[PDB]
Amino acid sequence: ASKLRAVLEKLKLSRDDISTAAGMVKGVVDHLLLRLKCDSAFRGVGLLNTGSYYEHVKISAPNEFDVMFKLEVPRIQLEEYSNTRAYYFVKFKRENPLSQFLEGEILSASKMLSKFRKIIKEEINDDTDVIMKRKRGGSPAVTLLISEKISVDITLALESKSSWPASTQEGLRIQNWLSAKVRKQLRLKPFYLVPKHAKEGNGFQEETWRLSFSHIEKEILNNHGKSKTCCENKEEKCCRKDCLKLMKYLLEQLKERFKDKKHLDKFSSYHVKTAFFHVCTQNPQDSQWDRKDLGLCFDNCVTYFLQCLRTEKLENYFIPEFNLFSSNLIDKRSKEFLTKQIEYERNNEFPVFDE
Ligand SMILES: Nc1ncnc2c1ncn2[C@@H]1O[C@H](COP(=O)(O)OP(=O)(O)OP(=O)(O)O)[C@@H](O)[C@H]1O
Ligand SMILES: Cc1oncc1/C(O)=C(\C#N)C(=O)Nc1ccc(S(=O)(=O)c2ccc(Cl)cc2)cc1
Ligand SMILES: [Mg+2]
Ligand SMILES: [Mg+2]
Ligand SMILES: [Zn+2]
Repeated sequence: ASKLRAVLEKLKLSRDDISTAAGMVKGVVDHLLLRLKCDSAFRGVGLLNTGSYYEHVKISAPNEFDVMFKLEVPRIQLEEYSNTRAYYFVKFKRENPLSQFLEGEILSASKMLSKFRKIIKEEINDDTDVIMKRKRGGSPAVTLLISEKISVDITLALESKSSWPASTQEGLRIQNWLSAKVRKQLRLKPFYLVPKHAKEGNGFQEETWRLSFSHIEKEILNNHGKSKTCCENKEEKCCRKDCLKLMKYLLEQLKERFKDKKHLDKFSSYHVKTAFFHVCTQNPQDSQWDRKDLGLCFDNCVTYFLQCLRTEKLENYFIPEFNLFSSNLIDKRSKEFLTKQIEYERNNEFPVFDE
């Protein structure tokens, strides 16, 4: 109620910073797209705006933007890596502009990402000050910082207008919330592959790509009610986005405060985003997200997240057999540690949110 509302007030974005940040991002992104379009291998590149800024659930400051530099790849053939469900080798069906990145029959993610990064790096010294952050192992992101303030994650994304892979067949369980009609329309849209490599023991399988549905996530968050007029008038202001923002802030704050021994380094905002989509599936009616019930609605979000930690299971919303909380990705000790901290917070009405 009052405490949660006070937090949300604190997390609001300034209309001014949104405006200035937008222009800075546009300038940088427009430059890089222009350069990339010169290269024969990136001719068809195009922009897709994704993540929390464009979903209107960015908190505190508009200082982190996410964009896909998408590139259509006709006639694409996938081989699932190691029954991982989310990671794939990319092949082609019988002049391919991507010829140069092939290793045997296979398009190398690492080869193609490296050139992508190169060109952008090579272009970053040309009206604003932009610096490129260190490459994170196995990440799809090329991360820039503008004016020592605004981070922009750029991922290359292959775009396939084929039907989604078989691994997604039982995902996107929105039928009871957003409708069967909408699920069908959504699954007619493209899917993306980004050069995030599957973990291989201590390293990465460096030719693998991973599915991305960032475009669908954005569409859902910006058209998120059972009612088509959800959040379009003062009588239908649900608390869905408020609950996602609080879950994000809860995790951010816990990560900050536990930074001395880095217990929570393996947890990310996408974990709480995923958990939140599952709670939307469980609670499909707008009446289950009434502004008057902010407290209860947030609790529903927290207790589902707690269940996910304790069962060490958090299914990718689109790929059910991809477990974001597997031992492969996050060790048991870390999940047990966050479980305890979230329980403490829940049991004491979130002291971490006190001013
Ligand atoms: N592990 C992942 N699997 C699939 N998609 C992911 C994953 N991590 C991030 N993404 C996609 O990348 C987008 C941007 O990621 P990012 O970490 O910037 O989070 P965000 O949703 O923008 O939230 P915020 O940036 O406020 O923490 C996500 O919204 C999601 O669509
Ligand atoms: C841009 C961008 O624009 N649209 C989407 C998108 C994007 O960032 C992704 C997509 N799709 C995407 O998958 N990101 C992504 C980035 C990093 C990593 S990690 O494994 O390095 C990592 C694990 C845990 C932690 Cl705590 C921190 C890092 C995994 C995925
Ligand atoms: Mg982001
Ligand atoms: Mg990001
Ligand atoms: Zn709403």
